[PDB]
Amino acid sequence: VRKDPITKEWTLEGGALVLADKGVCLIDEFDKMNDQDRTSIHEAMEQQSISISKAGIVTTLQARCSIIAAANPNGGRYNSTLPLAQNVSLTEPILSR
Amino acid sequence: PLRDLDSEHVSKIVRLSGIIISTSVLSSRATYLSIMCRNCRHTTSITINNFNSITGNTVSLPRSCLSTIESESSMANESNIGDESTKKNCGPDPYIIIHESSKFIDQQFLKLQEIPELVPVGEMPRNLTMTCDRYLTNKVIPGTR
Amino acid sequence: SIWNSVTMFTEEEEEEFLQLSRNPKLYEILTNSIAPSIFGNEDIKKAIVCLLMGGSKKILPDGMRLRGDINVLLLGDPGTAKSQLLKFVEKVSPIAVYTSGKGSSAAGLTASVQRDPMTREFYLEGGAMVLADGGVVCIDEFDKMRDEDRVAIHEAMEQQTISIAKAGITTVLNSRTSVLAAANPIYGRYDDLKSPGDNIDFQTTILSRFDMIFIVKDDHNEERDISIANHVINIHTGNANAMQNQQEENGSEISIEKMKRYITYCRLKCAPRLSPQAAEKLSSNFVTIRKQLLINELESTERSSIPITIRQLEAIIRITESLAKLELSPIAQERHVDEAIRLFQASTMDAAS
Amino acid sequence: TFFAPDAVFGDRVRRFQEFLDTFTSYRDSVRSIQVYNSNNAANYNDDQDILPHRIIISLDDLREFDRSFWSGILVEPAYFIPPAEKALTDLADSMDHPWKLSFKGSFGAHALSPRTLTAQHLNKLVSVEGIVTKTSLVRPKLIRSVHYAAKTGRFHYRDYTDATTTLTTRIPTPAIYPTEDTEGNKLTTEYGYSTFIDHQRITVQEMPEMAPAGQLPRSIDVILDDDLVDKTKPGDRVNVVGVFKSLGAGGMNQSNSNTLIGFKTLILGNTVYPLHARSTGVAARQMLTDFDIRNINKLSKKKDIFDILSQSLAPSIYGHDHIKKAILLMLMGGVEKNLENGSHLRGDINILMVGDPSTAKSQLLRFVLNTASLAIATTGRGSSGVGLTAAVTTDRETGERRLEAGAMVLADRGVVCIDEFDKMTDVDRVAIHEVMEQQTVTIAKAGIHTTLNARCSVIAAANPVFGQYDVNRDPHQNIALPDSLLSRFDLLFVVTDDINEIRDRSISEHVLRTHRVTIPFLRKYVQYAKERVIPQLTQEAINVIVKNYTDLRNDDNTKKSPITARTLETLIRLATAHAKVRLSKTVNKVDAKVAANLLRFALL
Ligand SMILES: Nc1ncnc2c1ncn2[C@@H]1O[C@H](COP(=O)(O)OP(=O)(O)O)[C@@H](O)[C@H]1O
Ligand SMILES: Nc1ncnc2c1ncn2[C@@H]1O[C@H](COP(=O)(O)OP(=O)(O)O)[C@@H](O)[C@H]1O
Repeated sequence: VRKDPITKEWTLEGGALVLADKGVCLIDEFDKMNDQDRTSIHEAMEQQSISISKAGIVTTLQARCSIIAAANPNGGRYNSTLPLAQNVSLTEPILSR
Repeated sequence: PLRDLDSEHVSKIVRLSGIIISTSVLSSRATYLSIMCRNCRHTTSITINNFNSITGNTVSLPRSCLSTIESESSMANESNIGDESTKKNCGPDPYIIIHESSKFIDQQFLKLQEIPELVPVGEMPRNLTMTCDRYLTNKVIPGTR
Repeated sequence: SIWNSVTMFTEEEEEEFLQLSRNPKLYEILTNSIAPSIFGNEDIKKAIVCLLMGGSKKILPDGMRLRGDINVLLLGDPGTAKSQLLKFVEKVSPIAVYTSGKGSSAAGLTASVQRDPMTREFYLEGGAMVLADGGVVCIDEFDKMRDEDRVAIHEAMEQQTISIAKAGITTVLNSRTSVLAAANPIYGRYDDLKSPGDNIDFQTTILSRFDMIFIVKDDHNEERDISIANHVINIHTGNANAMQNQQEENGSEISIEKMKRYITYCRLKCAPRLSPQAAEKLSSNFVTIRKQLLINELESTERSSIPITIRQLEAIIRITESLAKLELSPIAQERHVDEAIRLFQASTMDAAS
Repeated sequence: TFFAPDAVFGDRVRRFQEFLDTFTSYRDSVRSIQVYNSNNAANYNDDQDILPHRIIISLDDLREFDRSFWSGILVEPAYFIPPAEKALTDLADSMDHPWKLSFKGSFGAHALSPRTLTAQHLNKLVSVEGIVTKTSLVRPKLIRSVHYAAKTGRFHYRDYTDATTTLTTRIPTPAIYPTEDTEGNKLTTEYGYSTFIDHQRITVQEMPEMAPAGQLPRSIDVILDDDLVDKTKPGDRVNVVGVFKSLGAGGMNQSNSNTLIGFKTLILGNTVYPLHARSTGVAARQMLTDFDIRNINKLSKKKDIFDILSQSLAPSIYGHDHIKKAILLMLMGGVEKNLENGSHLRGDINILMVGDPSTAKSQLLRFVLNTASLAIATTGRGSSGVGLTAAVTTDRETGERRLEAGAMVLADRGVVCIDEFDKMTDVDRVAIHEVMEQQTVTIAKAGIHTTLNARCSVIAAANPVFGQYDVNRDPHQNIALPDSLLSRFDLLFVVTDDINEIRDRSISEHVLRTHRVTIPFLRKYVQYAKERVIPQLTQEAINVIVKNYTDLRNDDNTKKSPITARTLETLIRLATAHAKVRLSKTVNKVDAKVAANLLRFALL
């Protein structure tokens, strides 16, 4: 929930995962993201429902997206013989989905 | 749907569907209020029924002491001899609400928004303003469809 | 309709509730409706039944009070489909909140207090525990959590009351939740090739604060794999197992919408109690188990990883009121406890090796 | 004649006269107030050469006196309160001024929280409870002027009224603050003879323990009066009984109106009671009948009461007698001796537990949180503003910075129950160093340099460093929060987890039968033990703690660590507290024996 500088009333502004229902979202460069975003990407692949609770609002918006990613290796193009979970700097629960 | 509301739909029965962001504070309108002239010492009463014409208002207090419209003789006599050669006047707007024999009701002022699924892709979602009567207050927790 | 849902109801529902509860096979017909899709793992299938009822609540003078219900971990390898089981507990329970965090998604997990910018006023913001007062909270990734909201979670599983001590307000509120965590190990079965601890980073007192630790394994078997694979193909299309589930509903396995209302009715009406010969039975079991930890403790030249405490006796004593609160009777019987000896004994066989 | 009032007013006055002369305790209460102010006036007019005026009326009696007067008050109170006040001033003038009432109840299904207040309950008598925020400043209001004239030498006089007067309405007449009477003369005003009567308004939010799940709160506001100024600090929990008046003309006066809905509401009067909470506000109002103090005197002279009251705090916990003895010695708290032209010396006792998990260390602190008075629990965090105020004030009327007390200022004369004491960072441990001996909190943030007061008592319960290894390697850092924090604490109870077979039995039947001397007497024992009387130390007890202290240095400096003079001071404190327990006046050798044994078990 944030204000809108054109129209001064408060607006429930859904995220891009809210916005792209029955479509395809496009996310790239995973390695430069916050934990706050990562819990939301983990949320949208977990049970297809974003729930929010700040401030005076308590909903469960539905979100059934389909993510196409675009990764980026660590340093060199393909660091060693080691596998992808060792090669990339990501984590396992975002690789399980 | 909320996107297409022309000015052709002014004052018709039109239903819709959205998401309620946030309510407001319970207010108090009046339905039966009994008045008194502070000079003439007159009494009346006023009932009002339909009370959502927001910046109208629905009614005001009358602006003259209202006793000079009388179908009696001696009432016109004492209202004539309030002064010695000129007629009296409560005026300008003289009345006072007595608060100890009135009755009051409720009014809500919700706020409504379209669903964020369709189709705000380029835009910003747009919004309206509600209003509730007596028994429609305090029924909806903000969040529901 | 929550919060402030409807409690009292009609007359014929009491009749059919008194007609379901008189069958001798109530425990089977409840332990066949929870996993119409999950194959195997019948122990967890039993353990969700004694979790949805809640224990006894004792307010005995003094100001102390005891608790219900028990708490369950489900650590093990992926492919257990434990997450789908948590979605099932989200669908069944009358109130239930599913937070997979770290806080999720734009909602934190504990009772935070945010000042209203207008009016400069304090109010309770929310979280996960406060919204779900009087039920079940399910958590994914319990090991991979932030550790500043952790002390409140290790307080609200014991005395049911979260405390707040910020700058303005100092209130103490209620939270009758029943946590059902589900963590994930590193490297899988090498945990049971190591000591049975050595998963959570910090310490293993967490594993003693819980009640019923479950550990899931995986052993490759050909007819087991063909059974699960052909089972999942039968799950897909054209939901022939759902047609078969309808012919189950014509004979048994009552409903979802009957099950929810049955859980509410059996929860807020009765209040069970035991019999003292079952108490001397449980003393006669627990003392021997603790002596067995004494001899196994003395011979194996080291201290144990998973200790046994008197909280384990308190979990054993709450399981019998869970099962009696299923059977709707006010008193307890002997086999009525011995089944819990078998089940918790299976969790001790889960515990030792 | 004011307006030569009707015979209706005569009917109400006569009937309430008959009720007030029916039950005759209230006449005796009026007699008590009148005699007390009389003899106080005799002291202030005889040697050198206060109480307000309201009677508490309960609504028990009017239900068995008159249904008409009962259901008359709770529906239309602007017709029934000024007659009864008039008759009560008639009785008080006739036996030897406002003389207001109270209406303590028992209210009629008007027990409603300010979530469900508006609006068909309007202009009735309503009882409201909640939190108090954001209490404003106290301002004096003018009623009567007095003017001196020049040069003729006659005083003058004028009255003033408002809309927050007695509960009826009145045709309003404003009146200029006078100057230059007829005939034209300067009127220089005066002070000292012109009266003034105080005025203050507070606002009330609904309870957070009663609130819904998460929603915005909604609040109303209360006007107070003369004898009700400054009862409730902001943060209390307050029952208000009043009249839900609705004053103002709501935009129907002038046309093309803004402020779309008028008719602002408030509550007049009447009887603000502060009530007990779970964590804030004193509960020392507990009654002490003569039967009760006669029973305290009956049990007061035995020889086993320390061993009776030892085993009283454990109805359902096995073992650990010496912890219970330490907790009673904390609740008595010793005595506070302030010197002349120096610094005071500390009175209470501070206790740290440490030991293995599943040892009822967290179950005990809730029990101390219930039986005591002013308990405040802080677990974990913490920062910012437990020991400080954080000074976040944005006062709207003028640029000024106020303070908003944390947890340490607010728990004065009380008990602070901190859990998980190792998880605290050292930056707050600086503030604990400031509290636990200096007994003051100095805040000089932006700001206003102050030195307020806070003299709490602390209980903590920390975990070991790694594992349950409480005896295995050494006592030298199984705890590891060195080192002044170990010295500030008086006692260090070290609790282990020994395995046995008889211990398994004695635990077993206790826990089993628990699933199937009394405390509301015990706190009435406690507060009468606290206010009366302080003891003095005598000659019989010096040499025991002198020989005992030289013993503990010369040998416990060969066994363990550390020993400072603070151990000697805590010996004196436990001696004084055990002297307070037996309701004595002096100090015996018995006290030094008992405190000596407690410090032996505590250290060794
Ligand atoms: N016995 C089973 N019956 C049906 N589905 C199963 C079974 N075992 C695994 N699954 C499948 O496994 C998936 C769940 O993965 P899961 O192990 O819950 O992930 P994680 O536990 O790592 O979050 C589901 O899609 C489910 O279809
Ligand atoms: N001596 C005892 N007698 C009875 N109950 C006990 C005893 N010791 C521990 N308990 C049990 O331990 C539980 C409290 O655990 P506790 O040690 O307070 O928590 P923590 O160690 O995490 O602070 C209580 O439920 C209580 O039943």
